[PDB]
Amino acid sequence: TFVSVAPGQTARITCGEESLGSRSVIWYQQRPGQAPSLIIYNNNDRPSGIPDRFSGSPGSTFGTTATLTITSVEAGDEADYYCHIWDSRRPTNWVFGEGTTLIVL
Amino acid sequence: VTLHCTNVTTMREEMKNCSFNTTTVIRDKIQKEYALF
Amino acid sequence: QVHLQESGPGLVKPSETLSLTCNVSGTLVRDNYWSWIRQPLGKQPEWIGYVHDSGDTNYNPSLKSRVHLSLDKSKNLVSLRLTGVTAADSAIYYCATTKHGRRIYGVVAFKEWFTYFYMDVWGKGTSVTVSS
Ligand SMILES: *[C@@H]1O[C@H](CO)[C@@H](O[C@@H]2O[C@H](CO)[C@@H](O[C@@H]3O[C@H](CO[C@H]4O[C@H](CO)[C@@H](O)[C@H](O)[C@@H]4O)[C@@H](O)[C@H](O[C@H]4O[C@H](CO)[C@@H](O)[C@H](O)[C@@H]4O[C@H]4O[C@H](CO)[C@@H](O)[C@H](O)[C@@H]4O)[C@@H]3O)[C@H](O)[C@H]2NC(C)=O)[C@H](O)[C@H]1NC(C)=O
Ligand SMILES: *[C@@H]1O[C@H](CO)[C@@H](O[C@@H]2O[C@H](CO)[C@@H](O[C@@H]3O[C@H](CO)[C@@H](O)[C@H](O)[C@@H]3O)[C@H](O)[C@H]2NC(C)=O)[C@H](O)[C@H]1NC(C)=O
Ligand SMILES: *[C@@H]1O[C@H](CO)[C@@H](O)[C@H](O)[C@H]1NC(C)=O
Repeated sequence: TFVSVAPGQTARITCGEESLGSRSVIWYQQRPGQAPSLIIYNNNDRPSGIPDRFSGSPGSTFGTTATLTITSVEAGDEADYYCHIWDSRRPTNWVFGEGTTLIVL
Repeated sequence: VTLHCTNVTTMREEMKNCSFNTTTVIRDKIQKEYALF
Repeated sequence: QVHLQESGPGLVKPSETLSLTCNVSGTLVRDNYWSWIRQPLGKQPEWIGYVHDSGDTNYNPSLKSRVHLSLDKSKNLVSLRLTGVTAADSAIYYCATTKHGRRIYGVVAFKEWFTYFYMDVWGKGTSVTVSS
């Protein structure tokens, strides 16, 4: 679950299972030796303190998989990214998905 | 025929995903198909 | 600027009623919802759940055996207690606040909505390990 992208290029992260029903995806990041934080707090809504560079897919998809698109990779993106699905089909899942570690050369 | 018929493994409320033990198309060799009701 | 302090003896004997404490910073416990996160070393984090006074005392459905959460309004402290610690409990814990979120996808009177929670802030945490 390791993704290698050169700086300044585009990156795609795939997380979650097939889209049986609707989702409200929450994106989290883990820093080595530092407390986590938040990036996206809804399907597409974002909090303050971050520009509109980050993008995500809406929750009105059926049969697809949640994906994250990152462009213009910088040195500050070297962190482990985690996805948290919120499906109306299955109960609330308390275990996060396969964390993808982003490494920049 | 009596349906070996159980809960739903999610679909919910009145949906009761269920089995048949049908009669097959070759007039023999019953196959255990299933469908919703 | 938000900071918090934790505690712990460091070394915990097996089969001991371990207790953990977490304090607050400015915000009172009455008008805020707290959550606990357990992360094994080097693996994905695991969500214990959320606890709040006056009814909202839901625990982790998977474990639902020895978890016990209590609150102290006078001391503004929240305590987490486990009975019968095992060898697999060595993990970093995090006590942090959470924020609600609503989405509706059906009829207003037929319960087509689920509340989703996101943690705006995360705690510093303390290391807990079990040995002999
Ligand atoms: C018969 O009568 C019943 C009532 O008696 C009526 O039920 C209504 O059903 C509709 C179905 O569309 C419900 O509308 C949904 O409502 C919620 C909440 O909307 C809020 O926000 C709007 C302003 O934006 C306010 O006007 C409203 O009052 C609420 O505050 C939303 O969940 C729905 O819209 C979202 O989902 C849609 C479907 O996925 C998306 O297409 C849309 O973009 C909306 O956002 C979604 O996508 C976004 C993409 O960026 C994403 O950011 C969001 O998070 C989200 O995923 C939708 O409007 C309505 O609430 C019901 N009524 C009541 C009282 O609750 C029936 O429609 C009516 N007719 C029939 C034929 O039965
Ligand atoms: C369609 O009808 C047939 C009728 O034969 C059903 O076959 C039955 O299948 C079950 C298991 O699903 C068998 O039970 C097991 O059998 C043996 C002992 O005979 C043993 O492994 C276990 O102790 C258990 O009893 C059963 O024997 C078998 N036969 C009968 C007569 O019941 C089949 O399950 C039906 N299919 C559906 C989808 O309902
Ligand atoms: C299982 O079946 C019983 C009996 O019909 C029903 O009351 C109950 O809701 C079902 N449970 C689930 C989880 O589907």
